[PDB]
Amino acid sequence: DRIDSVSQLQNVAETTKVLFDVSKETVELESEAFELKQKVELAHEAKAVLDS
Amino acid sequence: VSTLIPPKVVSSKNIGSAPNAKRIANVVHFYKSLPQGPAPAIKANTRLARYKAKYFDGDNASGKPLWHFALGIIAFGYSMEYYFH
Repeated sequence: DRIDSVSQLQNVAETTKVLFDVSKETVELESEAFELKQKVELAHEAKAVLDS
Repeated sequence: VSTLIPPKVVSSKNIGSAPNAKRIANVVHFYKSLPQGPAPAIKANTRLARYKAKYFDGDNASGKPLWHFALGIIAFGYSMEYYFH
């Protein structure tokens, strides 16, 4: 029974560290995307005023 | 934003399991115990350990030493009355 618990934990220890890195890394890229959003926004507004 | 990880920060509860207490007990319990031994001390020679081996082991509950001891007392007191009292 004890062996069963242990075997799970071995594989976990490495692979979980991968996810740890991965999650924060994606979030960083997504931060940079906000600057893109601002490009989208200003242009949309400009077309609208001009249409009026 | 908070990337916190419970699984590998569980490593102080991975000593915490209850059968660990049994484990460290029974590696010590089984650090020297013979599997069943070879033939330890069931028979021995004290010259009455041989007597014990035939009658007073778990191998025999035979009533024979009782009989022997009884017959001894029957032989004893009849001669002895005239020698002591």
